[PDB]
Amino acid sequence: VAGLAPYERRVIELLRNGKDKRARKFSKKKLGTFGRAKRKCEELQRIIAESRRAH
Amino acid sequence: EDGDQLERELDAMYEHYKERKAEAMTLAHQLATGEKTKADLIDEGYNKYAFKQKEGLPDWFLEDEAKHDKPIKPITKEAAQAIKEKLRAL
Amino acid sequence: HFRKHWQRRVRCHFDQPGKKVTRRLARRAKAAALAPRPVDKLRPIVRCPTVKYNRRTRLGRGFTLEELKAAGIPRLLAPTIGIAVDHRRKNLSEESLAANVQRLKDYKARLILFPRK
Amino acid sequence: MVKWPEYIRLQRQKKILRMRLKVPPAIAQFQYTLDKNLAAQAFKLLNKYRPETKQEKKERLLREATAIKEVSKKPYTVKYGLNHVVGLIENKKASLVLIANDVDPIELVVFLPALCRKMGIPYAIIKGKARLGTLVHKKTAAVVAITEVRSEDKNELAKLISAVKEGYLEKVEDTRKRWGGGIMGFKAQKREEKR
Amino acid sequence: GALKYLEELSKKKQSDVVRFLLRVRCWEYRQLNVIHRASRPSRPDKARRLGYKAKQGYVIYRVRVRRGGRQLKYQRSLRATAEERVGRRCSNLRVLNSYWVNQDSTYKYYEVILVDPNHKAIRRDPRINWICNPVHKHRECRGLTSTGKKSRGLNKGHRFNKTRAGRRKTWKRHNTLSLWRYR
Amino acid sequence: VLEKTKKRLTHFPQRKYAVKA
Amino acid sequence: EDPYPDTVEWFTSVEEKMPLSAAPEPKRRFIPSKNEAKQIMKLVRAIREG
Amino acid sequence: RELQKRKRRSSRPTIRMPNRRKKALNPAGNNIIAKSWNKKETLSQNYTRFGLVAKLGK
Amino acid sequence: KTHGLCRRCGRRSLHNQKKVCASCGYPAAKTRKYNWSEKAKRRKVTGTGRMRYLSTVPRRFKNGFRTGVPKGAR
RNA sequence: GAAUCAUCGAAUCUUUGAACGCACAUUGCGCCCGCCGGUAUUCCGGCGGGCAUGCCUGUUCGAGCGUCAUUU
RNA sequence: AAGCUCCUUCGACGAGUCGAGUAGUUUGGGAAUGCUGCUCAAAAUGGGAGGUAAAUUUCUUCUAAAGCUAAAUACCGGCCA
RNA sequence: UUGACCUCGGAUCAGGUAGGAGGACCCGCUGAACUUAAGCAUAUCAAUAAGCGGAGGAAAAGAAACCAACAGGGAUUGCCCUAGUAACGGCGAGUGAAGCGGCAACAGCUCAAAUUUGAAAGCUGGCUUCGGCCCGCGUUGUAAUUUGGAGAGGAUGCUUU
Ligand SMILES: [Zn+2]
Repeated sequence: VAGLAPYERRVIELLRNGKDKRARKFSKKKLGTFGRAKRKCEELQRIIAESRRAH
Repeated sequence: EDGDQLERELDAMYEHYKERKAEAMTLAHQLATGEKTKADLIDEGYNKYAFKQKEGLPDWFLEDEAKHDKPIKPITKEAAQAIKEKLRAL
Repeated sequence: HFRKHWQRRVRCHFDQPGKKVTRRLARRAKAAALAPRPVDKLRPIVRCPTVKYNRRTRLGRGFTLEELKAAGIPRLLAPTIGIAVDHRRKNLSEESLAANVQRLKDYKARLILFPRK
Repeated sequence: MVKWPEYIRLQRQKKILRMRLKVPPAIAQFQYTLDKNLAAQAFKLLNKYRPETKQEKKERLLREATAIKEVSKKPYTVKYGLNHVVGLIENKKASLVLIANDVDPIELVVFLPALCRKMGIPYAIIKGKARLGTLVHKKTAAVVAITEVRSEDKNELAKLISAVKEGYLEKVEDTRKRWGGGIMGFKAQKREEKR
Repeated sequence: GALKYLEELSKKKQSDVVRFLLRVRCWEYRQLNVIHRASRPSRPDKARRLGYKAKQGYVIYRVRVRRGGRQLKYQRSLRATAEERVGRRCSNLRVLNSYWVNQDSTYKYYEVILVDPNHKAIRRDPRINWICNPVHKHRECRGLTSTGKKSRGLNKGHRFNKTRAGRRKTWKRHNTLSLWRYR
Repeated sequence: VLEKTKKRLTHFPQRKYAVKA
Repeated sequence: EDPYPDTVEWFTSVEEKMPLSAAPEPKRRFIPSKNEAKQIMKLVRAIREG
Repeated sequence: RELQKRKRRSSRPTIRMPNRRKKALNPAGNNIIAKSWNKKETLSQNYTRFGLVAKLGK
Repeated sequence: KTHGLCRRCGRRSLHNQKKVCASCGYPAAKTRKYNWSEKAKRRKVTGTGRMRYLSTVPRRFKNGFRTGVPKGAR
């Protein structure tokens, strides 16, 4: 219902384009921790997969 | 209905009230010197005020948001010298 | 170590007998209030944590839930008969559990309970 | 020229802002309200099931007390209250959901149409927390739920459910995933052209 | 459940809808005064978890405070400053609590929950007669609210050795020269 | 006093006892 | 980049068939109301006392 | 100090206070302990005579 | 004359031009009191006046703030 | 039932002062309610009750194309 | 109304807050000792603090961002002794 | 035309509240310099003195996001000891705790997170013949139950008012 933050949407665009390394680096820069970056990439990835299934 | 008349009155009153009453150069220096690249520039441009509606909104509210949407970025004495030399006229 | 104003921050102990007699009167007043009851609640036998004092044992804060259940004293009724209950402590050893159960059983055997009103 | 009061000016400015700003989909579907006929029929059924007021409730309590001095079934009534209705929807006990369009903390409702959609219970958004509070005997209510009604109106309950879930649900379902606004007037167009 | 959903919104407060709502409400707060009265909170879930009650005697006040440096930093938080300004405004009420509601590039916005000690519903309710008691006069001024405890370091552990029992009291206790009768 | 505490003090009151020597 | 995109209902596209909570329904939802029972009893007390 | 000296100079009576204590130092009532309690003796001695245990602690 | 009579403290310390007393600060609600002048504190501290009511409070406290009359009193 | 008595639960309590109708360096100047006396429905003088601020609850009044409707 | 026992049923736990970078202040304490200010900004087999070379972060112990609470403690001030 | 709902205001309307004082002890903000280092600048003095705000008879703190590596302890608080140890430092001057142990005292709890939903069962005010009648608050949530070394719901059979 709420949507995505600007950085979350940026990482979504990066993951859709396939720049996984760039998305991980951007998430780390925005969050400050490798574990948080990995986790956020994980939720965003399942969101992308769920959107693909829904479409 | 469309609100055009009421917007006209509000803008006229705002104009009557108005009648009655370094950061850029720092970023340019950081881009010129081998410190920040294009990707870093867009990464820093994704700010909290990104996607700010600016065309369909009333002038007074846009002026208020422009007054109160300024983020404080670090500045440098080199940038201050550059802006002083740029502003220095004939 | 007299760099500061120990003159303004020196506090003496001339009231030692006064505090002693005041504490005695306070415990006497507690006894007068709880006239037939003991002044202090029963406390369990616990062990000193550090390695330097392992072989020595002391008094704890309150009895464990498992110890109370084994001794047959309800949790809600133990504080009313004067048994300290500590929910944080855990037994972690049959030796300590049995020791506290024996202590609680001795308390039961030495306790007389009056029938409400 | 003439000077308007501060709060009046602010309030008109707020309506101008709401009609100018680009609206996220939740507040947009909040803007999209249903039609007069559906509102009237729902209000008819809801009035036939309006909750008992305090006077007649105390009267029936005194009735029962005097009967004790000198046999019923479950009361069916409209359920009201944000938390009660959202729990009812989560437990799928609700047959129809009605949502006020003007809840001034709007976050209280943003998730409610979506949860209704996923749960399956038909939902609609009506004009007036005042009408909700008059359906109940209060001043205002945020959400109104119909769970179960008596035998005589099974038919009209089902007919109203089908009518809403087709004629408002599909109509505002084709277009509810977009952003609203874009109501710029003539002066707005000229100002944007000059800018 | 609605309060849980609101808590999730406040968690993802940077999302689109919440950003829009905070934008509009920030404009409204700038248009209103520095200090003003709310009968109903902007974030009811946060108010409820902080202790706001739908009772006669509970009020919310929304306050904007200037943000930034005082390179000497003002050790009192903006939350504490807002609570103190609320205290001088309505000295009659008691500051139950406070919570951040919005922020801008010049002002930060807080909503404070206040309780009336002279209303007999508050006197009767045995969960609030504690703040009815006279010991809680100007808790914001004595630093007894949540921001006060956070700034005073009232926490347990070796990380808080110097402040767990009061900074000045600990200093005095460590710097008293105690002399007994039998030395 | 609160209803919960009232019920607790009603059903589990402070008992009057003695410990034998 | 499209600034303001249409929302995709990835999660709500799937209708959930079953209620969330497995907590058993209490007896009070199938037995009459003891709250009104106690109120009626109090009213009877008041009527007897006049 | 000036306050004490003003009480010195004024022809106002000194308000002597009685030795009132919050807690009674001796038990009272028509119970066995109250009837058999000895005021002059201390707590330990009174509990010795009663036959009960005063302190459960070490 | 630089100073005049002050309403509050009654001494000739009211500066004429500034209309502010140098001893108590009449315009300010708070009475001036500085910790570096203990002599001033003891000069204008409680106990230097008459104690209209603070001298009557302690007897009432001793009697327990009792309200009423002794029984059988005319 | 004395006392420059003791106790003290009941009263009186001038002007100021956090100081509160305005002024304050004048025993001055105001407005609402009531009374009194002196030619008195009109004039005069005096007296009693009153009139600070911010806030909370309640009562009342008002404003707002903010907003809902209302042909059964 | 209340305490329990059992279970082919459930068990919600605090967000511009943690955290990262940074300036100031403070401490015996850059695992930043604690705090404040600015930018970014969380998680749900989660989080915090510790133990440990023992072979991979194994193991230990607690749940932060809501609140109340007498007693042991200080006392050049008040009423007295 | 009318009547709501929301918001914003007025009333010499009704009921209350805040000033100031005191400040020995207490809780915060803010915050020096002299001196020492035989000169002096970091440091020290000092997280003190002055200044500002806020209570009580005590205040504050307080029931672990604790201590610990234990054969475990178990809210907070004060004394002795730890100890001039650890640790830090123009490694000069110097600064300087804490766990544990012996004691004094010892008391545990309220919430937000749930649907009473077979019945807002809750509360403010004024009107009283003082017994019960209204008005209003409130569903954007007041009663009862519940707070994670827990609990709820059923069954179950004991025991308490
Ligand atoms: Zn003066």
